[PDB]
Amino acid sequence: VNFYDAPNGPAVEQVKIEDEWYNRQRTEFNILNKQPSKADDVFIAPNAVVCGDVDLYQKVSIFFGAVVRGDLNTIRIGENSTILDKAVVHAASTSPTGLNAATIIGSNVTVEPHAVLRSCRIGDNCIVGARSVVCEGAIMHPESVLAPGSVLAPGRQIPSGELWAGSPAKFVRKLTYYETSNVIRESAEHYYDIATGFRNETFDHGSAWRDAEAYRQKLVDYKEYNWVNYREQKYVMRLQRDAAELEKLL
Amino acid sequence: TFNYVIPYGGSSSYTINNEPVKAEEVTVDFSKEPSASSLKLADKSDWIAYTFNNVPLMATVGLLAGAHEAFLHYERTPIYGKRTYNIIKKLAPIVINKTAYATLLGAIFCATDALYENYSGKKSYTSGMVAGAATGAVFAIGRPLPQPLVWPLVFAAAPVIADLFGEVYPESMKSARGYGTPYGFENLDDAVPTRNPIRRNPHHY
Amino acid sequence: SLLKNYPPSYLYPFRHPKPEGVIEKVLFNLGSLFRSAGQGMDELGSLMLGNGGMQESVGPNLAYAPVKYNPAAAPKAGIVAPIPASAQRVLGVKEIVLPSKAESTFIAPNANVLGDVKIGAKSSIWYGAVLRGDVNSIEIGDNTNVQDNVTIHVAKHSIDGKLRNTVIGNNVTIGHCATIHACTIADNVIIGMGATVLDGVKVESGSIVGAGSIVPPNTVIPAGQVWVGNPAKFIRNVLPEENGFIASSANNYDLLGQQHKFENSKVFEEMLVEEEIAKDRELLEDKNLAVHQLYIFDPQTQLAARPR
Amino acid sequence: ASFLKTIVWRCGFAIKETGLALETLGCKLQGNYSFREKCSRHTPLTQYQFKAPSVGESTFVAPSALVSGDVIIGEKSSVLYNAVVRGEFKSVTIGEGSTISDNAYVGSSSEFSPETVIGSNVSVGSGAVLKGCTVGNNVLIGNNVIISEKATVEDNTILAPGSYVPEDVVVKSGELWSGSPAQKLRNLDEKELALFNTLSVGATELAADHAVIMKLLELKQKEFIK
Amino acid sequence: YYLGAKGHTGKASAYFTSFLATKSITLYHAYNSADRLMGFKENSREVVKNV
Amino acid sequence: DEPKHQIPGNALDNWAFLRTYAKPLPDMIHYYYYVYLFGFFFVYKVADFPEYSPRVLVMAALIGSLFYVRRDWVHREFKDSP
Amino acid sequence: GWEYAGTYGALCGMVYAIGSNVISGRAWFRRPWVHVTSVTLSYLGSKLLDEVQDTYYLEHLKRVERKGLQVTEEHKKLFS
Ligand SMILES: CCCCCCCCCCCCCCCCCC(=O)OC[C@H](COP(=O)([O-])OCC(O)COP(=O)([O-])OC[C@@H](COC(=O)CCCCCCCCCCCCCCCCC)OC(=O)CCCCCCCCCCCCCCCCC)OC(=O)CCCCCCCCCCCCCCCCC
Ligand SMILES: CCCCCCCCCCCCCCCCCC(=O)OC[C@H](COP(=O)([O-])OCC(O)COP(=O)([O-])OC[C@@H](COC(=O)CCCCCCCCCCCCCCCCC)OC(=O)CCCCCCCCCCCCCCCCC)OC(=O)CCCCCCCCCCCCCCCCC
Ligand SMILES: CCCCCCCCCCCCCCCCCC(=O)OC[C@H](COP(=O)([O-])OCC(O)COP(=O)([O-])OC[C@@H](COC(=O)CCCCCCCCCCCCCCCCC)OC(=O)CCCCCCCCCCCCCCCCC)OC(=O)CCCCCCCCCCCCCCCCC
Ligand SMILES: CCCCCCCCCCCCCCCCCC(=O)O[C@@H](COC(=O)CCCCCCCCCCCCCCC)COP(=O)(O)OCC[N+](C)(C)C
Ligand SMILES: CCCCCCCCCCCCCCCCCCCC(=O)O[C@H](COC(=O)CCCCCCCCCCCCCC)COP(=O)(O)OCCN
Repeated sequence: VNFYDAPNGPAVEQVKIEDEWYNRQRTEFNILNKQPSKADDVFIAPNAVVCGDVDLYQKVSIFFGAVVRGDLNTIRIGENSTILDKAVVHAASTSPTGLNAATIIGSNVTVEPHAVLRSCRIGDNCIVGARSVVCEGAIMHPESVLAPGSVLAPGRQIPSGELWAGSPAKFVRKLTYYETSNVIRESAEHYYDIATGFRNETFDHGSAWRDAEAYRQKLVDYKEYNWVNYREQKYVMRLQRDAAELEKLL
Repeated sequence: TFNYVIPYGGSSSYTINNEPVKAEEVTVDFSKEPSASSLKLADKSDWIAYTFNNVPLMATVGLLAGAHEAFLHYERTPIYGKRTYNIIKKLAPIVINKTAYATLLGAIFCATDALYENYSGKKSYTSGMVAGAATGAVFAIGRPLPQPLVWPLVFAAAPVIADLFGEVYPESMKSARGYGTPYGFENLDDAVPTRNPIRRNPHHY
Repeated sequence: SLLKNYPPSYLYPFRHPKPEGVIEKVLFNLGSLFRSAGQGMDELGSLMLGNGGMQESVGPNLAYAPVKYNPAAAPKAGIVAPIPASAQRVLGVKEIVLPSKAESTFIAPNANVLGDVKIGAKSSIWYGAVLRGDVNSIEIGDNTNVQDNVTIHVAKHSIDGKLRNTVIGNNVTIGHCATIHACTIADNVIIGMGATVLDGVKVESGSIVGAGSIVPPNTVIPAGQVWVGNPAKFIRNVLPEENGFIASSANNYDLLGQQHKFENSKVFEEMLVEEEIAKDRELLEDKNLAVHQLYIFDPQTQLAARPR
Repeated sequence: ASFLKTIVWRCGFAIKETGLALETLGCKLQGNYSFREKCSRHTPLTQYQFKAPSVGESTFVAPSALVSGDVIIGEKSSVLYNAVVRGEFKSVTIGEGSTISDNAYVGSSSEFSPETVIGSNVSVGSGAVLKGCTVGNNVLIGNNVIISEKATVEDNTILAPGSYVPEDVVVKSGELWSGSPAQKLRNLDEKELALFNTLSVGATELAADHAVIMKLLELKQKEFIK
Repeated sequence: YYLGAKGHTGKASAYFTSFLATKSITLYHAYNSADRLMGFKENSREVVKNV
Repeated sequence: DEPKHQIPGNALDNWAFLRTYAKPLPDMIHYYYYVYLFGFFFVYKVADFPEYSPRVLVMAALIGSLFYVRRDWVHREFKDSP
Repeated sequence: GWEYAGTYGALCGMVYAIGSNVISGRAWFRRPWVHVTSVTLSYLGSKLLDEVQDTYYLEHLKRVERKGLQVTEEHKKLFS
């Protein structure tokens, strides 16, 4: 329930989901000791959720509904790589192959909507199609494309310059020089332009806080608002927990 | 001119001359004249005397180079370990040979320069080129194939650079002033100075 | 803590206490003027911006959200609750079905859990998961993980009497982006990421449904078998160690849900205070600062603990 | 022209930005820091510049759903929870009685995407990805169906769940298609042909119930705010 | 006040800065006036005002 | 596969040549101390040097540059031997 | 001195605002208040720099006239 060794301390007040009267979901938030890192030009949609040890490089775009959970292990998304709508990127604690279980995404990688990536190595200039599942330990080498509705089984490899399709994904054709050189990069650049557009009409603190401030001001006016020194309470709770842990016999 | 019809530039009459006019009414000089020691060292009349006056520079440079190398060796030798060999017996040949070979090269250079100037009877670029060529030839006696060509060329080129930028350059631009009126053009209406600017005193360090 | 003279702005960063000095009162009044002028300028800009004006509002909490109660079809999984009287004289609904969850359950704020949904203890509904029990009940057992962007759907039983409720057993893992319509899942089953389980499908205990596999309707996946494919077909039997993996995945996601529930459940004032804790942790990383000579600071909350 | 509209948008946006900054400065002077709250800034009907979602009176758009850009939704249509309808780059049209189900993406946001058109009585399954395609009247799309750009689905057709439609592939009328490369399985029998309108009207009834409940949620929020 | 509020001590920083700058500029003015009295600087107004 | 430059020498022989640079490294203060001291005294003595012809100065600079040994060269080739 | 100093200063204030937005990843139109502030301060600073240059030009003219440089009335007109 309460993690007393949490980096910022125990939680003085925890509120239940039933008691919430508005949506408080944060697009970037810290899971215990793991902190997501982002560049200046990284676009995270309001719907999107990014938590854990996720490192977002420059020109990374996280579109609406995408969930990038970096709780079990590290996720790295390379430069100008776009995670499109409702696409989940997650990392496993360990990989079946025995290699590193981090989810590393290279540069100019487009993950199409509803595609699931878990503990995979995605090389530079790659496209993962819509509803394509890349399982743990699967490695896509650079300049390779996975067609929509295809599954890369755990510990499998897609060679460079190749298009792969099917539920047991198989070789279809060799990607042409024009494709690998231009179009794969161009798709990521297009989605960067779209995300740049979305960033340009975003206010730093959009006027949704006013509604909650109205409730807080009403509580202040009726004298129910309470001022709590959370820092001191965290210190006191940790002290009490240590004393109790010393006292216990079993 | 800035047109395609008549030649650019201009011409000055050779018959017509313009009377010199002083850059300023009173001239104050902060540049000191050459010392008697400089004229003594520059004198190439007696080639032996000229050589012996100018070699201390070469011997000094060879001594610094040998000292640099000898210290690089000395720094490496371990004080904690007692050494069977004598360090100075190892290090003295370095410094002595560097100094001797530097002095020999400088001696060839100065002697050939003075001998050529005496025989030619004129001060010219060619004396420096020939002295440098001889010095570079002595540098590359037993050296592999590119070096018989490159060292005479480099050692000859060095006095050309020294003559071009040490003697010709200063003498070419003595007249140019930078204040008052341009040296060629005094007819133009520019502020005329009573006295030349003194930006610094004669140095004494 | 060691000191009690900390500035009130430092102790209450979320909201500074009522101004007491004259200068503070003047600053408060000037802030009021600035706030009103800024709102006026905001509305003037919104006029030029066109239809919508780029207005923003707080969103409803859909993790614990009701559905219309049917007098004919009584609730099966969720509880039924009355609604406020004023909403009664506006909307006219007498009662509304609400989801039923245990205290240990973690539901993400993003997730939409609606109506006839019963969720057991230590189960987790993750981000983007939509659980609609509007027409029929949804039951989820203990230590069951509905992962990100999973859609669980139900239908009406109809004349045949075919059961169109969704019953998910204990220790069941539903992979990310999987779609589960009115099917039955037994205990200790992994549903792969992207897998589609249609109507009438009974998946027996100990089985694994592969990633991106569509199991055809009215298909029984027997116990201890792995089924993959667009027309999902049997490939191999579950290895004895893979069973221990199934349990390990369930338990690992239980711990994960506890952590995520702990992070999300903090109130705003505590979150802002924790942001300041992280910030002055970063500022205090330099150990040659003058204040470090003065005191040793508590690690979790950078407050002076003891003098140095 | 378009340039005039761009200039008007930039001027209005600058004014609104400065107003919000001044309001934040006033809050800082007062000592209130509620503006620093990181809450869900998601809007169900977002606009990109002057392109805003046109919406019918009887339509139901879920609060968690995102209808973005210029998307024209006809009357008695429903975009359900966590459904993403993107029409910024190219517009998206949805006909009367059509339903977009939960966790479904319909968009025309690729560079070369055609304008997405969805006809009347078209139900998109939960999880289906539709990109730059034309869907005709009375079409049932499966749960997890992928339909690629420039692909055409003719009237009175059902796409089985999990089917992927390659581009420039026409799905003909009165047919059932399935498979990762979509191929015709069987001709639709008469009962399924009649089932389309019943499915659509049931979806509309369900949407009306959900709209009533959503209004209830809004009144509860209003009680706190005011 | 502006700089001190960033450190949660606005009032004290404001008073200290005011005192500091006022003292410095007052000493500068007094030095100028003393030079004017000594005759080093222009003093026509001073000689008229205090004969 | 691409056309590549031919590398003269064997891999292990070249690596052995490169490994002769891995020797005990003195700290640079020892050289710097002596250079600073003798340089200060040298600058004091230079003001008393006779004025030399520019040609001789340039030749002396050339000889010094040719005679200068890089510190790495002594490092690789140093032997603690007679 | 320069007769185009203020116009240059205003344009350079625009340069400051737009460059600061671009370096930080923001678009040129973001943070509008920075534009007005940058323009006004840059215009004032460019003007002030011009008067400072003119003043020290005149001080140099006075010094050289004291020293003995026979500057004419027209040359005195060159230095405003
Ligand atoms: C007991 C103590 C031990 C020291 C004993 C002496 C103690 C000092 C006493 C007095 C010191 C004051 C005077 C000494 C010289 C001043 C230098 C100094 O003190 O700096 C601190 C220096 C250490 O500083 P550092 O930062 O640690 O080292 C930097 C280097 O990177 C170091 O790293 P690195 O060694 O690994 O790299 C060296 C690098 C560093 O680079 C340099 O050395 C720069 C030197 C360039 C010339 C310097 C300016 C010359 C102007 C001289 C002015 C007087 C004449 C005026 C007219 C001349 C017109 C030019 O150069 C090279 O790579 C090797 C080539 C060396 C010359 C390069 C030019 C070649 C031109 C020849 C062309 C022919 C080739 C043609 C064929 C080519 C085929 C393609 O200490 C010394 O080196 C002093 C050693 C004394 C030996 C000098 C021997 C001759 C001295 C007079 C001749 C002048 C020429 C200069 C030769 C090189 C001198 C470095
Ligand atoms: C060229 C050749 C070279 C030769 C020599 C060159 C010379 C070298 C030197 C030259 C150097 C130039 C380059 C450096 C430029 C300086 C950097 C810079 O641009 O500012 C940096 C700095 C960076 O801001 P930041 O990026 O947001 O980061 C600070 C953080 O917020 C940090 O937050 P914080 O906690 O630190 O917050 C403190 C600060 C920072 O807070 C903020 O900055 C937030 C924004 C402030 C509130 C928004 C300002 C409201 C007015 C802005 C007007 C924009 C119009 C555009 C849209 C039109 C709307 C109808 O708050 C302040 O703004 C303090 C100033 C108090 C004034 C506040 C506004 C008073 C109400 C308006 C007064 C008059 C209204 C009349 C009309 C109003 C409507 C037009 O900008 C400011 O601090 C702005 C201060 C002044 C605000 C604008 C007020 C202008 C007056 C309204 C316009 C009336 C016409 C103007 C003429 C008449 C004047 C009265
Ligand atoms: C009043 C009503 C308003 C009317 C308007 C009137 C206003 C007057 C003018 C105001 C307009 C705003 C000025 C623009 C500010 C930002 C410019 C910028 O960021 O550059 C790139 C920026 C676009 O870059 P980006 O894609 O947005 O990403 C940039 C990221 O930050 C970093 O991206 P990255 O990390 O990938 O870097 C890759 C980089 C590759 O890496 C490099 O190549 C670096 C090379 C070093 C610099 C280049 C050296 C050569 C530059 C020559 C100058 C170009 C003009 C040539 C004419 C000859 C002039 C003598 O490639 C580039 O960045 C672009 C290459 C070409 C641009 C180089 C020119 C920039 C010069 C310096 C900019 C000014 C910054 C001021 C800072 C303000 C405070 C922070 O602007 C452009 O679209 C093209 C450059 C436009 C040049 C105009 C700037 C004036 C400089 C001329 C000097 C004359 C004196 C100034 C007088 C100005 C008039 C008063
Ligand atoms: C318009 C003229 C009158 C202006 C009224 C101010 C006169 C008061 C006397 C001067 C006091 C200092 C002036 C304020 C400047 C900066 C003060 C400041 O930093 O503002 C805030 C925080 O900093 C900011 O928000 C930045 C504000 C920047 C300046 C914006 C105001 C611009 C006009 C004020 C100065 C105009 C000239 C003042 C008179 C010459 C201070 O935070 P707190 O220390 O917590 O005090 C607030 C008290 N309480 C929370 C308890 C209610
Ligand atoms: C940067 C210049 C360095 C020279 C580079 C040349 C190529 C380097 C090869 C090394 C060869 C040694 C240098 C010899 C160059 C001198 C040219 C030879 C011409 C020549 O012999 O005439 C002498 C005068 O020229 C002279 O000695 C003075 C001429 C100045 C040299 C040319 C200057 C421009 C060259 C720039 C080319 C491009 C720069 C890239 C390096 C004799 O004259 P005299 O008075 O003795 O009469 C004789 C009465 N006994």
